Amino acid sequence: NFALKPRMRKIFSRLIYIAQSKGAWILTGGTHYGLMKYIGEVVRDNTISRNSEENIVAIGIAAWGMVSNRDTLIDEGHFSAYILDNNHTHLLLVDNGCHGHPTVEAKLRNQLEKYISERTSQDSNYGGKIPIVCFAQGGGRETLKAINTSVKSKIPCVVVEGSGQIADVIASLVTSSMVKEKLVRFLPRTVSRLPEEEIESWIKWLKEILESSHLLTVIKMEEAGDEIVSNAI
Amino acid sequence: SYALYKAFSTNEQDKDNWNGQLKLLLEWNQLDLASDEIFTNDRRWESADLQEVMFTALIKDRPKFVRLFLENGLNLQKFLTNEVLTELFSTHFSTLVYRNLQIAKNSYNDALLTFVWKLVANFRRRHPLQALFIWAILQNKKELSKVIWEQTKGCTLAALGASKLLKTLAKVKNDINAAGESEELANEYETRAVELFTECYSNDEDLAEQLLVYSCEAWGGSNCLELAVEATDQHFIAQPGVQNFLSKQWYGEISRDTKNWKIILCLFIIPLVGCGLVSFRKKLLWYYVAFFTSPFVVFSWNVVFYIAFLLLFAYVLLMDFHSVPHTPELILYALVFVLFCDEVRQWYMNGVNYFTDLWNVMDTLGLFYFIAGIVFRLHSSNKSSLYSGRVIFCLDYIIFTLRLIHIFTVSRNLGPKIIMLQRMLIDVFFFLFLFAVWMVAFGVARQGILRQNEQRWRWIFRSVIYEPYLAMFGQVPS
Amino acid sequence: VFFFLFLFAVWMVAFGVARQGILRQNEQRWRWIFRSVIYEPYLAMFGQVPSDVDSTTYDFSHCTFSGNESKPLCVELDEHNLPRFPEWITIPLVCIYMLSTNILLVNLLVAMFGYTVGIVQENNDQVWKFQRYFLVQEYCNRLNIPFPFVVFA
Amino acid sequence: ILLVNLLVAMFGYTVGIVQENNDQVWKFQRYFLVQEYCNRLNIPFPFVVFAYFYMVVKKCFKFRNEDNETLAWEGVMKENYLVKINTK
Amino acid sequence: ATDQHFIAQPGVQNFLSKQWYGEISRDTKNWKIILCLFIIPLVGCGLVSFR
Ligand SMILES: [Ca+2]
Repeated sequence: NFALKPRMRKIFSRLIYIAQSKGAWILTGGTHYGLMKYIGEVVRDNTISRNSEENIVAIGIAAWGMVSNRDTLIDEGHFSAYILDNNHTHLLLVDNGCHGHPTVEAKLRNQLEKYISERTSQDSNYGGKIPIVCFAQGGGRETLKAINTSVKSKIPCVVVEGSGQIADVIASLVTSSMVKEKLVRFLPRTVSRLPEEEIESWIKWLKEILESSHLLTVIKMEEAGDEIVSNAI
Repeated sequence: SYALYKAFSTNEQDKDNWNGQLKLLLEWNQLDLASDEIFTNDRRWESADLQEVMFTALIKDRPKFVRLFLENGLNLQKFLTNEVLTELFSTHFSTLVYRNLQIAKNSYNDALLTFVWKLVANFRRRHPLQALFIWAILQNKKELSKVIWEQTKGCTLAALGASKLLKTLAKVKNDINAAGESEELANEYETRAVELFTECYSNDEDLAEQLLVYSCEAWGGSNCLELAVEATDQHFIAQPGVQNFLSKQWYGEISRDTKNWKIILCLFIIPLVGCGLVSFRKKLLWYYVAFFTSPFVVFSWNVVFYIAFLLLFAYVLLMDFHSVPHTPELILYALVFVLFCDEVRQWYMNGVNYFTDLWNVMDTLGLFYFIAGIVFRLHSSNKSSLYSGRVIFCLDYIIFTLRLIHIFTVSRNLGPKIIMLQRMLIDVFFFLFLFAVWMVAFGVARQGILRQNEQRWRWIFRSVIYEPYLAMFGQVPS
Repeated sequence: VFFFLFLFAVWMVAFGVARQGILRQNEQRWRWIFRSVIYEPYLAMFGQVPSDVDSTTYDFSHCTFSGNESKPLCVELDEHNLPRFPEWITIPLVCIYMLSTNILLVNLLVAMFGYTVGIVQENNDQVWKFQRYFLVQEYCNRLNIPFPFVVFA
Repeated sequence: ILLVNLLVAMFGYTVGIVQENNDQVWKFQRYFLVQEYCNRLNIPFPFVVFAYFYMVVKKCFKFRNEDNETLAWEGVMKENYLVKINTK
Repeated sequence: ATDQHFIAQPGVQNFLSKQWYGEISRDTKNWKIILCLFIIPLVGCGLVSFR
C-alpha cells in the first residue's frame, strides 16, 4: 500500500522533469506497486509528451522470487497477472535460491552504485566521476539499509524529505536516547511488533547514518514551492 | 464529529474496524482528520472493498472524499455497473430535473438532447465515465463533475457536450434558479474547453489538429469540432487555433504567406502555374491538379462563373428576347440547369435543414420563378404570355442579383460588415411602424378634407398611401 | 465608402435591369442601355424618384418608336396602343428601391462613419505628428531660395 | 426630419454595440462555408454535372492505437492546465 | 415612490408576466396563442398549455 499526497506528486514530477533535462538514469525497485508505479507513469507521460530528445532511462531492480509469472526465453514474452511495472524501460532481476527472500537485490545494486561512483566520465562539471544522488521518502527496514550501505561508501549524496515514516525520523533529529524517543513518537505502529534485539542494531544503523551529516541533506516544510528539487540535488 | 471519532476510536476493539471509522468520517465532512489518521501510515488498504464508501460519497455529494479516494486508488469502470446507473437514474435522479428535461425536449429538441433523452429512457429502466459525467452534470452538482472530468480521456469533447446540454437546459422558463445555475455552469465549461485547447494548440499544433477531428467511438455520435457548432459556442471557434486550422484547410496546398493577388493572377493566366510566384508548400502535373483542387480557387472560379451568368442573363433579358429562343437563351438555360443540379445536390446531401437557411429558400424560389418564366415563354404567338414570361424573368433577376451579397460574405473586408447588416432589422421595423402610422393619419385626413366620395379603389391608395410615402424623400404634397 | 458602393451597386443593377426589362422591348443602342440601367438609379440616390413607372404621367412626346433620334424607346404598347406594364408591379418596386437606397443605405454609412471617427481619434494626433517629420525633413533637405527663383539656385 | 434622423441615431448605437461581437460571428460563419466547400470532391463549376455523372456512375455500380496515443498526449497538458489553475 | 429598480428585478417581473398570461404557461410560443385566437374552436387541441 502507498499513499501519494500531492506535494510528493509535484516533487516527483519535477524530479523526472529534471532527469529528462539532465539526461540521467533512475534506479528503482521496479515493481508494479505504488511509488514505482507512479514513477513509471511519469516516465510514460514524459515519453508520450515529447516523443524524442533523450527518452529517459529507468532501471528497475527486482528480486525474481516475488514475481508471479516467470517465463524463460532467449523470443519475447508476455507478462500479465510481486508484479513487475510496465513502464520501466530496463529490468534487472537478481538470482538466488528459493522464492520468499526480500533484500537480495540490494548487494548488486549498491556494488553497481559504488562502481559508477568510481567510474570516471570526463564530460561533466564534477571533475568527471559521474555524480550520484540517493533518495528516500518512505519507511521500512530497506530504506535505512540502503541509506547506510550508501553512506558507508563514499559519495552517496543522500537527500531525504521531511515527509514519510523514516523521512521524519531522519529529518527531525538534525546518541541512542533521541533515536529511541523520536522513533517511538513518529513510528509506534511498526515497532509494536519488533523486538529490541534488532532495534539496538537500528540504533547502530542510524549511528552510522549520522556520522557524516554533510553527505545528508533534507527538503524541509517551508521549502515547499517550485525548484526545490534542484535546490536539494 | 471529532468528539464522536475520539469516542469511536478509544473502545480498543473497533480500532480494527477502520471501515466504521471511515464511514463515520464520511457522514460528517472530516476530510483532514480521515486523511491524517486513516490513509497516512499506509499499513492498511485493499483498493477493492472501498466501493460502498465510494457509492455513499457519490450519492451524498462528497467531492473531496472521492478525490481523496481516487488519489489512493479506484478504477471507475470496475466500480460502475448498469445496476448502479439504474439506482442513480431511477432513485437519485430528481423529478424536477425530469420535468425540466421533458419540457426542454418538448420545446428545444436537438440531436444531443435526443440522445440524452434516449439514454435516460434507457437507464431509468462502452463509455461508463461519460454517462456518469452526464448524470453529474444534469443535477448541477458543480463540484463532483470536475472530479470526474479530471479522470476522463476525451476531455474537450466532454466539456463541449456538457456546455451544450446546460445551455439548452438553461432556456426553460419555469424554475429560473436552476436555469441560472445551469447557465453559470455552461459558461464555466465552455471557458474550460477553450482554455484547455489553447494549451493543446500552443504546444504541438499537429496533435491539436489530430484532437479536433476524432469522434471518440460515438461519444454522442459527433465530433469535437461539431459540438462547438451545434451549441453555437462561437468563442471556441473565434480562437486562433481553430482559425489557423480553418485557414490552412481553406487555402489547401498554397502557403498562407503569399499575397492573394498573385493567386488570382495565376488563376487568370492558367499556364503561369509553373512559375516561382506562388508557394505550394502545404511533379508539375501534381502542381496543376493541386491548384485546380484547392477550395479557394474553385470558389474564385465559381464567382467568376456567376458574374458571367449575370451578364448573360442581362443581355438576354434586355437586348435579345424574341418569340423563338435564340442561341444565348439556350446557353442561359444550360447554365441554369447546371446551377439547378448543384442546388438539388446540396439539398440531397443536406436534407431537411436545407430549408433552415433563408438563402437556400430564395435560391429554390428563384429557380422556381425561372421555370415559371420558361413555361410562360414557350407558349408562342400569345403576346400576353410572352410579355408575362419576361416580367417573371425580371423579377427573378432581382433575386439572382441579390444573392451576390451572400456570395461575397467570405471576404476579410466586406464580410464582417455584411454579417453586421442583419442586426439592423428591429430599428428598420420601428421606423416603418411609426412612418406607417403617420402616413395613414395624414393621408386619410388630407383625402377627406380635400375631396368628396372617391369611388375608385386605385385613386384611394394613390392618394392616401403613395403620396405621403413620397413625402419622405422631400416631395411636399402639392 | 467601399462597402457603401458595393451594396449600392448591387441594388442599382438589380433595379435598373428589372425596370428596363419590364418597361421596354429590345433596346439595341448601347448608350441608352447604360443611361437607363446605371445612370437613373444612380440619380435616385440624391432623391430623384425615377419617373418612367407611373403609366399616367407618361407622355409619348419623349419616345422614338424606333432608334432613330436621341430619346429613349417607348414602353411596348398594346393592341389598343396602351402601355402594357403593370402599375402594381412597378410602383412598389420603385418604392422598395427608393427606401432601400435613399434612406437605409445612406444612414448606415453615417453610422459607420461615426463609429470610425469614434475609434481613430486617439491615434489621430500620433499619426499626424508622425507625418510632421517627413515634411520637416523634405523642406530642410533643400538649401534654396524662395520658389519662383529656385531654378536659378 | 425627426423620424429619419432618429433612425440614424439608432443605427449609430447598434453599430456601437455589435462591433466586438462582429468578428466573432463572422469567423464563426467562416466554418460553414469552409465545410460546405470541402464536403464536395468536384471539378470547376461549369463541368460539375459531368462529375455529378461520376457519382451517378457510383450509383450505377453500387480501440485504435494512435487514438489512445493522442488522448494520452492530451492528458499531459490537462494535468499541466490543472496545475496552471491551482498555481495562480 | 417611483422605485423602478424594485420592479425591474426578475421576481416582480416574473410575477407580472405570470399575472399577464394568466392560465397559459409562459413556455409556449405566442404565435400559437394568436393563431388559437384566430381559429376559435382550436382551443381544444394540444398546442397550448393551460397549466
Ligand atoms: Ca445553396
